[PDB]
Amino acid sequence: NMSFVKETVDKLLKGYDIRLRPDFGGPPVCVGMNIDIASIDMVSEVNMDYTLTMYFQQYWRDKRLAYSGIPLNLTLDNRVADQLWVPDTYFLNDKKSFVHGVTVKNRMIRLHPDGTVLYGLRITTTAACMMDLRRYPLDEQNCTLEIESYGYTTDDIEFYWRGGDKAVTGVERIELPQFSIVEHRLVSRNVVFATGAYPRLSLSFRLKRNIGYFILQTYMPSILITILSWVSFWINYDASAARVALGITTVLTMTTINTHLRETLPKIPYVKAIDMYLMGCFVFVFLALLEYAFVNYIFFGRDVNAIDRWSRIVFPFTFSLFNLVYWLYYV
Amino acid sequence: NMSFVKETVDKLLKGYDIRLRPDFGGPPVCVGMNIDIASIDMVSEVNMDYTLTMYFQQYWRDKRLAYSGIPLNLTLDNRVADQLWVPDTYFLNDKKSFVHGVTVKNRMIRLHPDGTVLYGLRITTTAACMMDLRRYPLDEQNCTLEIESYGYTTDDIEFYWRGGDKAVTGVERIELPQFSIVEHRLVSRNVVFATGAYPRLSLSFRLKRNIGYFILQTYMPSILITILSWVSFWINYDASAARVALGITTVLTMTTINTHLRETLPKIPYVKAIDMYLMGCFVFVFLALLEYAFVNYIFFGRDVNAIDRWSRIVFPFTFSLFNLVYWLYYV
Amino acid sequence: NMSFVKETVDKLLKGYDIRLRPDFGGPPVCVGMNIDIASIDMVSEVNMDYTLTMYFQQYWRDKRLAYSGIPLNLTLDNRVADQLWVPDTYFLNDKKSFVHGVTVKNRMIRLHPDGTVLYGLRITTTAACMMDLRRYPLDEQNCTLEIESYGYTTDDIEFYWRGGDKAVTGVERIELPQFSIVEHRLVSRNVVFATGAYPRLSLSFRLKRNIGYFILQTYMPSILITILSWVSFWINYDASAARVALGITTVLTMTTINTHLRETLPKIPYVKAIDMYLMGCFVFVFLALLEYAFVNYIFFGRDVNAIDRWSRIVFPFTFSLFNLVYWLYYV
Amino acid sequence: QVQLVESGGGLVQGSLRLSCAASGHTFNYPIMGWFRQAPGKEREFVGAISWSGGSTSYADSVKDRFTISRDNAKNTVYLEMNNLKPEDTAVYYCAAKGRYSGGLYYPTNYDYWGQGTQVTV
Amino acid sequence: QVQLVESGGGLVQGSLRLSCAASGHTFNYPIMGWFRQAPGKEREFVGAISWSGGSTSYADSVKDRFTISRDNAKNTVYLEMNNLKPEDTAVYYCAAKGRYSGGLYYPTNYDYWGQGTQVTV
Amino acid sequence: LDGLIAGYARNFRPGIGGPPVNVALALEVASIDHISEANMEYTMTVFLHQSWRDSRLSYNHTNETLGLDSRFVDKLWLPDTFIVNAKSAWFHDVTVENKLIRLQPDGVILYSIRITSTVACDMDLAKYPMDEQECMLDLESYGYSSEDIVYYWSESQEHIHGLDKLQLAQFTITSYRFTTELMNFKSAGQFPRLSLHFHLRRNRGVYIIQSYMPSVLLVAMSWVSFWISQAAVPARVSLGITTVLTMTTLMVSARSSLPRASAIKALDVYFWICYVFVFAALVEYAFAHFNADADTIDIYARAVFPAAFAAVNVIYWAAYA
Amino acid sequence: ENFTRILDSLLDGYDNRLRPGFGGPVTEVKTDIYVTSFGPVSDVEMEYTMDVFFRQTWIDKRLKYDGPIEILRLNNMMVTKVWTPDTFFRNGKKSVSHNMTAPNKLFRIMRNGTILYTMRLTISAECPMRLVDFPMDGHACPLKFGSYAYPKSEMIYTWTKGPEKSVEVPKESSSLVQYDLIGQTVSSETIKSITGEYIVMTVYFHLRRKMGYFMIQTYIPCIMTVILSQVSFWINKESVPARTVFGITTVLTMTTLSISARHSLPKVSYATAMDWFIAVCFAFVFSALIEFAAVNYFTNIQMTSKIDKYARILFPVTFGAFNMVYWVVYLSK
Ligand SMILES: *[C@@H]1O[C@H](CO)[C@@H](O[C@@H]2O[C@H](CO)[C@@H](O[C@@H]3O[C@H](CO[C@H]4O[C@H](CO)[C@@H](O)[C@H](O)[C@@H]4O)[C@@H](O)[C@H](O[C@H]4O[C@H](CO)[C@@H](O)[C@H](O)[C@@H]4O)[C@@H]3O)[C@H](O)[C@H]2NC(C)=O)[C@H](O)[C@H]1NC(C)=O
Ligand SMILES: *[C@@H]1O[C@H](CO)[C@@H](O[C@@H]2O[C@H](CO)[C@@H](O[C@@H]3O[C@H](CO[C@H]4O[C@H](CO)[C@@H](O)[C@H](O)[C@@H]4O)[C@@H](O)[C@H](O[C@H]4O[C@H](CO)[C@@H](O)[C@H](O)[C@@H]4O)[C@@H]3O)[C@H](O)[C@H]2NC(C)=O)[C@H](O)[C@H]1NC(C)=O
Ligand SMILES: *[C@@H]1O[C@H](CO)[C@@H](O)[C@H](O)[C@H]1NC(C)=O
Ligand SMILES: NCCc1c[nH]cn1
Ligand SMILES: NCCc1c[nH]cn1
Repeated sequence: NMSFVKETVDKLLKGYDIRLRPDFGGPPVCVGMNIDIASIDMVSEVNMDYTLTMYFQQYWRDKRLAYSGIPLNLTLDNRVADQLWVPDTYFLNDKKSFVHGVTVKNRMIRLHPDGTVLYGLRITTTAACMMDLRRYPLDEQNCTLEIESYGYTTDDIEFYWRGGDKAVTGVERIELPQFSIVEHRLVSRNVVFATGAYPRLSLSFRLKRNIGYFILQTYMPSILITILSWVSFWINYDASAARVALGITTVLTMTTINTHLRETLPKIPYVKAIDMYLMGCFVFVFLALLEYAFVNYIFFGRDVNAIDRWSRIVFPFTFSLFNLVYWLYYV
Repeated sequence: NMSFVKETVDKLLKGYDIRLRPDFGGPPVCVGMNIDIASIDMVSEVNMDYTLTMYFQQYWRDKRLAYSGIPLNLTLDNRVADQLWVPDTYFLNDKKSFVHGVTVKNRMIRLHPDGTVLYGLRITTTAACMMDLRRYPLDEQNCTLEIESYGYTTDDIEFYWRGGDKAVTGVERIELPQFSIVEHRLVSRNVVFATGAYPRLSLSFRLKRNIGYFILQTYMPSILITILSWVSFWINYDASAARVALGITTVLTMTTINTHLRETLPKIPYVKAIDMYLMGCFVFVFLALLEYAFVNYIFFGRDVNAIDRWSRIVFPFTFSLFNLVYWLYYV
Repeated sequence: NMSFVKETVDKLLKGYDIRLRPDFGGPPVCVGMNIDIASIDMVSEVNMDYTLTMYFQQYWRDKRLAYSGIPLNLTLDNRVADQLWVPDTYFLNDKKSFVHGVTVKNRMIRLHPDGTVLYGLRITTTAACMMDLRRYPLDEQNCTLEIESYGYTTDDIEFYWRGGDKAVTGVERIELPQFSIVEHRLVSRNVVFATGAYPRLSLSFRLKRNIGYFILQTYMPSILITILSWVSFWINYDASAARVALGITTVLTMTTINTHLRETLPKIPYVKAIDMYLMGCFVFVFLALLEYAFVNYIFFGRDVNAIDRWSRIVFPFTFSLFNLVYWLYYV
Repeated sequence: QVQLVESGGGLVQGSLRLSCAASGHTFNYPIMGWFRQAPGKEREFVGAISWSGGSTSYADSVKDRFTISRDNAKNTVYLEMNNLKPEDTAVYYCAAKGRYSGGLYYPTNYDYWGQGTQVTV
Repeated sequence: QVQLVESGGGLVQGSLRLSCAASGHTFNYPIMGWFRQAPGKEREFVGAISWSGGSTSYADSVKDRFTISRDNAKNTVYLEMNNLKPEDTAVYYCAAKGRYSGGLYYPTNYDYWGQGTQVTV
Repeated sequence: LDGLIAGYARNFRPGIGGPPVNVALALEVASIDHISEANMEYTMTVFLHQSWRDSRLSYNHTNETLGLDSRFVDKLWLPDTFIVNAKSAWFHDVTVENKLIRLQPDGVILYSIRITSTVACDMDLAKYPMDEQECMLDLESYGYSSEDIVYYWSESQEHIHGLDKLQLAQFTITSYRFTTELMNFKSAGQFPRLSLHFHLRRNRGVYIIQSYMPSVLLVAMSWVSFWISQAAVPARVSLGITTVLTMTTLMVSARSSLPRASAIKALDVYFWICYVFVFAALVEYAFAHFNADADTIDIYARAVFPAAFAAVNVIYWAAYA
Repeated sequence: ENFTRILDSLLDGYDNRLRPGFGGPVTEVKTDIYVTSFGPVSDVEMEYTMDVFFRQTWIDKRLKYDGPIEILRLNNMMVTKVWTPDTFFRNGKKSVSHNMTAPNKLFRIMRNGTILYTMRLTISAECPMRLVDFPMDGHACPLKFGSYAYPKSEMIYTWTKGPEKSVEVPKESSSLVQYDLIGQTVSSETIKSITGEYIVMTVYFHLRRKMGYFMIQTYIPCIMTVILSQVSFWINKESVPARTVFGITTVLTMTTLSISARHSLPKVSYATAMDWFIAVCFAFVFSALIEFAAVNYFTNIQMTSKIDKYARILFPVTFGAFNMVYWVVYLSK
């Protein structure tokens, strides 16, 4: 019965004008969206973007494509999409995106007897996500995907999440090592520009950075170097070579840790939480060496045990205060 | 009434010659430009370029496309653009640019009954921006986008900013961490080449680098190392191991800071402000060690307290002078 | 009069065979070249290439395109180029090149009543440039662009620089931070291959590296570390900890400077000038520590002031000799 | 989730300083707009400021008359209403705009509306 | 915003050194051009120099006669007019060219014109 | 030939509205490169062979198979096979499109394409570098459900897989497996999936010994201070601080050469085991120097710390191997 | 239409989907390669880039013409209208056909029907390497190309000139940085697959790495460092801080050198020759500090040295012995 199906489809496309939306000049065409999230491959702080792979499905009725006498849904080769009207959907905050092309264009067209068109695409998109790194790496980010009609206003087209809160599937599949997905939300609104009002759908995720890596890699070495710096205060004040060596070397160790670290992050003009911590730790170890200079300055140069004894208590206590204030402010 | 609209549009394009501009052989076609700045994604000192995303709209009248008996503006599928004349607009200082293509070519065509064509594109461009880094990182840059007709002279085409000072929107949207947009300006002029005079529109931005990151990351460590170097002058002159160790280690710390730093910047042949500062700080810490050599040279080897006492005052005072001159010259 | 112009152009292209060059079977077609250099974006030592942006114009007569009764030059939409014969020009030493495509293919076609075709392209090319880095960074390079006919021999096509020494414009626009353009030259010759003799045009530039950056970044730190190493010779020979610490630390500082440095350059098997300098400086600081071992070996272990006194003179003098020979050989 | 409290609506004929104090997720809503509602008339654009950068724009009526700026420390925006006129008699409202929420001028693009200081002159 | 002051217009029949001192945003205007205006005739290209690099070009009339160069320290350009001729009798002007402002030869491409030293021989 | 194309329905699968089309699949893995644990991906080049029967293309004018080029590919209907876990993929078009069509007289079609694909592979780096990873290559129809297209591994797949001939720089293919998941059950319905599972084991890391061994002797170098006398205050302090300085360089320089993904790997765990030991050695002298104002602490540290490091090595190596 | 009719007649009744001599004798395609440039060889990726003038010559009697001229040098777009061999590179990873400013394809038809079809291609091909002697190693990077769909019974490949003359790599064309092209070997093979049995033409480029770079950057500083560690032997035993600082910082210097060499080193499981040299040099520096530990411990228990006297001689000799063993094993072969 392949000649009959071929005839029916040929008839559908005979005189079909791709230039005109369904119901041109009439009420807007309602387009239902449905996303299946395959993956979020990457999240980049330095590039302020993320990479998403998804199955993007669009659902609308085109009465020009209605067919009778066939009680099936016709799955057609993806090349038929070039002979049909499709919505002019784009991702307003995308940086670079493509439809996968192996072994064929990852595209689907399914027609229904009533003229419903189910148009599916498999898309990888790099999309902008401005991040607030003031609390980094104890930060929570809101990365969105903004879906809009490019040229058709709300007079001509309308979007909705098909299935409401179930329109987006596969959020459980997202496996980012550095983030957990706390929540996702679906929004619908109209956005006004100089050229008119346009339909908008917004998918957003709340990403929460896992602290564990940073505690061990950046925070703990810093804490141990700062504590190490305090050993000087228990060393004899006559051991000038030993105590000056300890002060300098710890300072220089703190510089090597800092500079190495800075190859991992974007060139932001503001203070991250980690920058504030490392700057605090640097100041502590610097003051520990300066403490010896004061002891050195008056013992030989002009109580000495008293100044050391105060340092033995005041430095760890101040570091405890510093940590308390820091971790309360940021956690 | 879709057959009537289809007929009208078919009639418009019947015998339409894309090769000939509107009013060929007559007065120039006036093309109004209008930009909506979506984002400035990146600014690169090393590549001397920036990346802009915008909605680029062109506005002109083509009397060949005038239609009667339809009191609507026709929004057409973007593929109709291939059957129309459009201006041969290009970005003279662009390095790499593309029209976004997902899910369709991010392109709009809107016709008006009087033959006005509204042609919109969503473009991402990497565009050249020669930067003067003599004051880096206290610098102000002028990055431009130069818009020109490729092949049509001012005999054949003319550009204007449609809306004057409102032709460019979305400057408030630009969120570059490392820069603030101080100002934008719109210019119109004619540019003469060997092949004739061409219309030009220029959009420029004044970018001001935020100092905050650099004070903390590069300036403050340098200041603290230089101050640290001075501790030597308060140490006993008999503590040869201690004082020589302090001098060298600080020098070596200053080298590690310098070399790490240099992976962030372009290979410019001139002195940035930060290069001048780091070179000054290196000289200070180097002179502090050489100061000890002089003390060392005459105490043992051949007043000693006098030379140290002068160093205790002259070095911090000279560094204060150095900083005063530096920060006045550059701020 | 647009129907008349449309008719004329249609007539020109009716039965036009793109496969056959103008004057096929007759004397060669003379093609005049003309370049407007927009930019040289990048010069890479590591990739041994450079990136050029230019307006590339070709000038020839095709008697098949001659038209009468229109006293104008016809500027046609760039898509007409696909219906015309054009030369099969390529860049023999290019690595990767493209014609800019936004908002349209940056291409021009201008016809003249006598059948002269003016074909212009805006091209960005990455082109090979083998560099002699033996004198780096005091080197002068000769980077060329080699322009040739791919398939047509000099029996079928000939190239010339249109305007002679003025055929290439915009050399003053080139703004490479790391290089100055000393000179450019235009050459014309025939190049013989197994498949025959082909026309060649060669555009070359003489690039001169600016020394200033390298003096401050690599040479001066090296000089100061080497001088610093000599301080040891004025220190008391009983200060074993101090003098051994100074020797080692300077050596290690010289290693950190060297290894950091090597991330900026290609993996060449030969000695650059800078490699020779850094290797010399390493040897000096190494000999300074070995000098102390000799002093150490005989004072305690078995004149001591005499050996130091000779070192105080011989080391700076040898470094002066080393620098004299080096900078004379290379500057 | 943004909360906006506005204050400093006095009476003049004169220079005035409206203030607008924000709290909550202000990062997601980088733009603050000033509107004003005369009795009867539609809500009308006055000006807008980006929190980050202070990129400013004004309606013609208030161009070179009013001046907006901010301080990111307090999360506060101010409309400095200099050279007042009897046309400038309205309920001035503050509002927050999302990053991708459309044109500055259109009040329907804005989500979180301040109370609205009445200002009469 | 560039200011150009030219000086050193003397009288010969001979070697002469015109100088051209720039001040302001010279970075945005990397090219300096020399023009000359004879009484009556149109403004005529003489030569041009890039501030950065000193890439030079000359009109045929003055090719191998005149020589331009600069010093970036003072922000100064000089036309070294050697081997003078009675054709070289004009108001010599200095001008600044924008980076993307077109061909060297065309005075309409230039924005900031010096006063213009008269030179007669 | 040409007459077949004229009456050929390209938009429709063979036997539409009938039994599903059987598609035989075979793989010839040419090479596996760019196995990046930082990006959680690997690059694979394969010769994908698809075999199916189309009665519309059956011919009887000859008994010889028709060897057609890539031009004829666009004319015929093709299964919409795609790689599920592919981040990016493309065809090789030099010097022509690497496609071939073999049309048997019965109607069986042999469709072979040479494609290079970057395939995502989730890697658990908990045991890194002593880790074994399993990567997959999922293949299924994009739009046609089980009612239209059914995939099965051809009998020839067992012989021309080519995985044995592969030589990987940092891994060894310990085992490979071909699996058929009949019911993927996507949104559109049931989709048969053919998946190739190959297990990758890091090649008994010796470059890791190039990193492990320096840490092993650094903590041994810290123990050298114990044999040094208590009077040598500058010497023991300098040895302690430099070892910490040296250890810090070793730990952080690895991160430059290691993936930046936030995960606690076994290589990291060993570094902090070494880090605390050298840290403990320096603070051990602090007690020894302070309590001097004896060598018993030094004597205890001269044996407890070497024994403690041996004990923690046994716990570490046994758990991760 | 003197030549337009000739071209139309040849294209008329011509099917590009059928090879010349279809159903009869095999189509013999003669190929020669002119290497314009030999691009960089990536040891980390085990790939090399190369730009060539890939020329293919064959006879098609369907395109023979009778006329005044003997050779028809046609436009590059004529290629799509005629049959061309489906040659592909088996080990090629990413190959690009240049398109500036026109498709870089040559197409000439002789009177007898001989066709010369050349194309400028940039080829990135797999070059597996055995980096056990790195950097004193040499590799043979091959280039295997053959038909993708036509087996031996349908099409065969031959070298147009002699096997030595078919591939021409000028010395100036050598763009290698750290390698030297010793020579090239040209061979033709035959492989089998499920599709059929195919003719494969292979070109092997024998590349020899130049060790000048690694000698100055890595070997010399390491040799200087270990010699510097041995200096502490000549230092008096009483200067405990001086010798202790000497040993610890030389280890620190060795770590910096070893870390720096890692960035250039490709990531392979097997240790390279340079890795062994660095590791052994690391042991010598470590052993130097251990030597002082024995000296200090022994003199304090008893509280010039016999350990020092032997160390002053044995340590320089045993490192020299290692160098002779190391260099002879690797610098040879
Ligand atoms: C990351 O950050 C973004 C913002 O940048 C957050 O997105 C916001 O999400 C909230 C919901 O959580 C959105 O609020 C909703 O807006 C809808 C838009 O309505 C517009 O259009 C209708 C006409 O169609 C108009 O009538 C209306 O005035 C608006 O112009 C509202 O319709 C919603 O209202 C519903 O809920 C409210 C209660 O909240 C009820 O009172 C209503 O009756 C109705 O049921 C709702 O207010 C907000 O618009 C989004 N902002 C943007 C810019 O899109 C993301 O949520 C955040 N991500 C995470 C994970 O938190
Ligand atoms: C970054 O740097 C660029 C330059 O590289 C700056 O661009 C310049 O901007 C200024 C304005 O700020 C431009 O000056 C204006 O030029 C207009 C064009 O005039 C040309 O064309 C007309 C014919 O159309 C000729 O008659 C004329 O001689 C010129 O050839 C003028 O029309 C303008 O004149 C108006 O303003 C002046 C006062 O400034 C009045 O005296 C006039 O009456 C009139 O009202 C004006 O002179 C300049 O041309 C631009 N240069 C280039 C190369 O484009 C950017 O502004 C800068 N960015 C920032 C943020 O500062
Ligand atoms: C067709 O496919 C089914 C399902 O995979 C399989 O069971 C059957 O054996 C196949 N038939 C042939 C002839 O391969
Ligand atoms: N779809 C948004 C189109 C636009 C943006 N700006 C103006 N018009
Ligand atoms: N549209 C500028 C074309 C050009 C530049 N140079 C020569 N011709």
